[PDB]
Amino acid sequence: NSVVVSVLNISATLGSQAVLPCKSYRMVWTQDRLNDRQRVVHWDVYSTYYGDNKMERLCDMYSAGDQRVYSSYNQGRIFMPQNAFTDGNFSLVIKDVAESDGGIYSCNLHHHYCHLYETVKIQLDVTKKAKAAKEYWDGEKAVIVALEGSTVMLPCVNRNQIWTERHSEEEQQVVHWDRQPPGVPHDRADRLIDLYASGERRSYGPLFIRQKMNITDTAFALGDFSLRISELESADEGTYSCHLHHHYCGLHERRIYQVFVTEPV
Amino acid sequence: NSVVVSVLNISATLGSQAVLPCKSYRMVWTQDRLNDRQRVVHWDVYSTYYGDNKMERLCDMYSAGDQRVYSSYNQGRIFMPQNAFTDGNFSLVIKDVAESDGGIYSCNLHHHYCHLYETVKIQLDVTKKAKAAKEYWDGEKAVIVALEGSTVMLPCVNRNQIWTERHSEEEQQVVHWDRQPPGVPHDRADRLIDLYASGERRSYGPLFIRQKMNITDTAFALGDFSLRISELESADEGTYSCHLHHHYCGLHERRIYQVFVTEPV
Amino acid sequence: LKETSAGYITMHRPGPHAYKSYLEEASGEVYIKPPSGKNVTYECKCGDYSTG
Repeated sequence: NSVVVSVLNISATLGSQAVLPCKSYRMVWTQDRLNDRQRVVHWDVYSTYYGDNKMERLCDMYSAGDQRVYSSYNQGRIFMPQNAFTDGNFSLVIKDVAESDGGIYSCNLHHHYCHLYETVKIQLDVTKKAKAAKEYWDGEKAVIVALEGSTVMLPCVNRNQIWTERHSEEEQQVVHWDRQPPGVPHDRADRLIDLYASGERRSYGPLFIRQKMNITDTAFALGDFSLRISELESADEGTYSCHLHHHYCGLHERRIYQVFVTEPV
Repeated sequence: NSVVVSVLNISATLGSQAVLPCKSYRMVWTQDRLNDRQRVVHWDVYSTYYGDNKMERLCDMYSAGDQRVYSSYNQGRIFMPQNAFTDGNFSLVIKDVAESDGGIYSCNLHHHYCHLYETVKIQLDVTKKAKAAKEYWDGEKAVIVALEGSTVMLPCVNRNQIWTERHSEEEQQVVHWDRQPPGVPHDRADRLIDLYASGERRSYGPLFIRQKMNITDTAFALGDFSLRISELESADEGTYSCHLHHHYCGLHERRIYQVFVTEPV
Repeated sequence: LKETSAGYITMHRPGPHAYKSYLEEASGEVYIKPPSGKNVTYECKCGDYSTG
């Protein structure tokens, strides 16, 4: 079931042209014949202890890939359970912690195809005395304190269906432009036009209105599903709905526009 | 599609008996339980150089058989490519040609089951000087001139579907006696009787007319498909057609008789 | 998934084709009966490579 992104009242004028801007560059479909089928996660530390005070990437996991350590030392020190890729527990383990190792950690997720990314922030500290070695939660971040050289764990788990493995067949991202007939309540529209990720478009109703219902030929690619209705008629009067669903990314959204034909004034 | 062998006007007299002689001893069906399934080709030279001036058979190929040379010398001299049996290029090769070898050659094909045979004639000559060694075509025969002892080739190819291998299941030779009803144009007849090579006969219409429509019980064997119509009636008036087809031999023929009932005079 | 990003297969126009039903030879003289409503070409070599 989709979720109403927004509801807008459209004062469409008879004879003139009206535009429904339903679109999202996030919904953009990959143009190359090889649509991205991989996702990446990584860990990066920003330790101000370094005079360079830059952010350095400890390691990164690639979907269906092989674990690869950026440097020559984090191997053994950094443990990223391979099976956890299915579990989603993208946690990090340090064997020994030095005074130069404490700082700011960040676990980041990136996905090119879905164009969805996330970041979570954590703090690590090291002390010579275990008396002050105690974790605490700051709401916006977590602070870890542990003895020098002691094994420590940093949790990064999202528990999301998209980020866990699901080799589902890539259902075409359905897009539906459906207009409620005149004097009809919402959710009772008949599909004016249907758009598939493959680029095929299914037209409904008269062909002349579809031609005047200008839609960019690259809408399935660019995602510009905005509906441009020209030579407005009383028949076109009624609410419009722009539904989008992406099974692979799992997105489901709908935009409702109260399109009423108004005579020129 | 059959071919009209001949068209004859039959002045059948009412009450009397009329005979349609549609038949062919070539169409005769083999009586023995083992119908011949083999065909033969051979080469034979008639060299007048011999004082005996007889025709002697160089060699012969039997379908599904083994190459066999009549004499003890032509082996090696005579080459009949086995694969050519499928190609149909029943050509002959001589390694060395002597003054006593030149003469008249003949390539002959015989088939017992289909009872079809063919012969093609060629001339061979040998000279001591290659200057006069040149083939020529006389329309009714071909003359070959070559140096003594030189390898020579004589072509015998028919390029016929019957003479090339086709292990088709032996479809019964269909015979159809079909009479055009009174006042009906040709090619609109209804089968009066059907005859199969196996000897089974399918009767159509009244049984009394079939009994009076005397046909020799051995017609499928002897091939005497001639139709003897007795006690002629006005209903029998109309054109008669005798169709024969042999799938194995590929024959297809039809005989049309303009049978009109005429009152006695 | 129907979408593919590997391989490459050629594609070109076809050559000529042959049939018997176009030509009928029940009689001594030649007869050609092309299917109704279809352009057809024919070739013969006796004397010259004559086509119609």
